[PDB]
Amino acid sequence: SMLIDLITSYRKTAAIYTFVDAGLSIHFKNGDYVDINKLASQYGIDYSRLNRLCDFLIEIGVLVSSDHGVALSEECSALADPNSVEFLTVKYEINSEHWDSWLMYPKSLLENNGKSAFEMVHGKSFFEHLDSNKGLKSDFDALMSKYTNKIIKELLVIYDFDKHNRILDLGGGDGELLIRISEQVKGKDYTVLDRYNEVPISEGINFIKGDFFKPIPTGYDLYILKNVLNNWPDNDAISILKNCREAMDNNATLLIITLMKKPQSLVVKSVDILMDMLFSAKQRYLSEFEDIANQAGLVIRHYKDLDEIFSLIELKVK
Amino acid sequence: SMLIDLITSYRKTAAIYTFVDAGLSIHFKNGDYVDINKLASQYGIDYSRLNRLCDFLIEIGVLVSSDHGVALSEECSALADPNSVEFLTVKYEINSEHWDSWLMYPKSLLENNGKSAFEMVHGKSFFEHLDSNKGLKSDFDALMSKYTNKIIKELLVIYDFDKHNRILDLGGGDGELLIRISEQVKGKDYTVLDRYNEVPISEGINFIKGDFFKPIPTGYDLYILKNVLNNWPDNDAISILKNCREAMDNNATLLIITLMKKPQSLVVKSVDILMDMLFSAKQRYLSEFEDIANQAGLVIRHYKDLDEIFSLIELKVK
Ligand SMILES: Nc1ncnc2c1ncn2[C@@H]1O[C@H](CSCC[C@H](N)C(=O)O)[C@@H](O)[C@H]1O
Ligand SMILES: Nc1ncnc2c1ncn2[C@@H]1O[C@H](CSCC[C@H](N)C(=O)O)[C@@H](O)[C@H]1O
Repeated sequence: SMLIDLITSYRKTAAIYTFVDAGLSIHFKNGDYVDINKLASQYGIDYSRLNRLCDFLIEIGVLVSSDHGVALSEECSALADPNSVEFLTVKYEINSEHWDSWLMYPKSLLENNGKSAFEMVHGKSFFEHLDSNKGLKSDFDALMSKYTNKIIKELLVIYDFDKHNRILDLGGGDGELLIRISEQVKGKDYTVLDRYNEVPISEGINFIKGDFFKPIPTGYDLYILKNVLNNWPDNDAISILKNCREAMDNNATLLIITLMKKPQSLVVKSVDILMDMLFSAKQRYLSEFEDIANQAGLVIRHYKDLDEIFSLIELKVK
Repeated sequence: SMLIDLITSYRKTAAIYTFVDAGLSIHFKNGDYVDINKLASQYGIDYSRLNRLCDFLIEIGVLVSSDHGVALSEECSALADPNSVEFLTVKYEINSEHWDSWLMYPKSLLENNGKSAFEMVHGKSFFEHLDSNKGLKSDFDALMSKYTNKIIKELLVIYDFDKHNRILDLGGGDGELLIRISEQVKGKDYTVLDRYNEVPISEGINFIKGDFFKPIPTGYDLYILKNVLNNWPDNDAISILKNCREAMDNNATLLIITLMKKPQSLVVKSVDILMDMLFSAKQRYLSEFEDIANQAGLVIRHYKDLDEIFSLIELKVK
């Protein structure tokens, strides 16, 4: 009874989604028990329908039942606060943008053309779409901020940023990485390069409106590519790394912060197929990072894991 | 952890769907191993794109890896044969029809109107849409054939069908229920009533083009409603039962075979949400079946669970 459960497990995602999307989850903070009848009235939902949804959520262990009402389980508490990796994943991923594409994914395999499953559906690139769909961009940036904040602590321990002067984050969106590093390391020129509609404003953090497919600005002694190359096939990844080498002098260092694919890595493997669907891209093994680095004329000096799924790679021009 | 795994678990569904939809799963019969680079070459898929998909399928436990290729695990062997409950569930459920409806479900809750989440997406009713998409109706009927075959053995043991001469199955798709009884109980007039484009063909089985919302044909001593009523709200459900009672005489019997609304079953709980999403309908307690049957002018004589999920109801006229 494993296979049928794997196939129908999507309904649990969908049930969690409707509970978040209808704005009900916000009422379940501090494991507080809430009355289904009063919740139905607040949002003008048929109690009968809302009680049946809650019964399904009880069976999948999301909600717990009492004579006081229903509350979120200890394991599913994070549905309460909007700024959790769980809540923001529901907002970012559970929508037509991904689910229309997942349905088109089997066609993108059979029709081997330059179009990703997403491109076939939307008729644009994923990042071209985010320019239009503003709500999804803010959700994307919010989810990416959480994955940045898991890393800052071990990143600041493992790598020495204090030795550098000028730092450039290639594709750093809202400069969360650099904002968080600037918090624990002062006396540094922090700059973020990314394709912006409106350039983000800060103090101490510089924001360039550029493109890493065009020659990258010189002067920087530290370049960073955090969760970028996994959005680009080998030929496009090489293009980005070639421009990095050209922009780098002898002493300059390139930091790759990525989800490292390992023979045992479910979390990284599920995201691998997601990157294929969206960008026709992938997560890469250590050997695959060297392959694209060697073709760009860069050499791997250091590689170390930051946590269970994230890793760091130091590349220098040699 | 629980919550995030539940949210992202839909990617496992999508992975299995893609593996089936593209038509690869057929090459894994009798749990026999297979080369990826070979598979990729046959259908014209980029080795990388498919090998990465198969890498993820190994992690979730659907495939097993080895030096000489990949195979379907013992637990996921059912993906191989086309007529399996798991395969037919993938073909039927994992498509735009359900997935777009799931994404609309939280809108249908807030918009407290008669229109189901399906109607809000498709504009038509579920069965109105199936009369246009012939391929989905074939997949739907094929899946309902499997859920019939689970019940036959115990249904024949629990109900004596040899005491009946003329038998009408109201909404019996391809008459699997009557085909499977016609094998075990012989010399009977087996007629199946349902909305059809092309009338199904089977030895010793008649097939009427009919609507149970219109007057039902008299002169049958057994009428059957298997997995019909739970597709209809109370008012539509009572109309069907009213037509049944009016069609029945004093000696006639009505069988209802249905998923009873059980308090503890996760399988039954998820299907209830599915009935709301597709039909604006619900599963009913034994007391709620009495209510609608009472209003229709029918009495309950026999109720019995055929297994953990399905149950039978004998109704008579008075
Ligand atoms: N051609 C291009 N030039 C520059 N940045 C680009 C780009 N195409 C995509 N990007 C940016 O690449 C980023 C990928 S997501 C990574 C964001 C950030 N480094 C983090 O890890 O949190 C996005 O911010 C996107 O805007
Ligand atoms: N108005 C209507 N009149 C008659 N049959 C209808 C109908 N609307 C739907 N149906 C039929 O009702 C069935 C519900 S699904 C159940 C099929 C079958 N009893 C089984 O268990 O295998 C479908 O076959 C559908 O075609």
